[PDB]
Amino acid sequence: LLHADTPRLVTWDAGLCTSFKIVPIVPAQVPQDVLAYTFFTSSYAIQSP
Amino acid sequence: LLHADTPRLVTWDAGLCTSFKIVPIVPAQVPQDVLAYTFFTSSYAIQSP
Repeated sequence: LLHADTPRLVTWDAGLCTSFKIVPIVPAQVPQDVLAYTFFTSSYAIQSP
Repeated sequence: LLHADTPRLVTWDAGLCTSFKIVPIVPAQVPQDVLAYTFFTSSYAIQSP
């Protein structure tokens, strides 16, 4: 009655506003017997979305 | 004049009467990423012609 815990209302987030993430289940088929590895972006260390 | 070496006329061959042979230049593509190895005869130790 004299002093109730006061709720924490204001909170900040500097990161991304998302709750879903895309994850890999089965790895890529590289290297393979048909498409030469020099084709895939991943072979050049290119960072993908 | 008195005794000349006599030629060796009669000779026998019990093997195959052929002078040409088929040879491998570049090995087979087995195993591979498409045809499962269980397809090729060579995977069952079958002797081929």
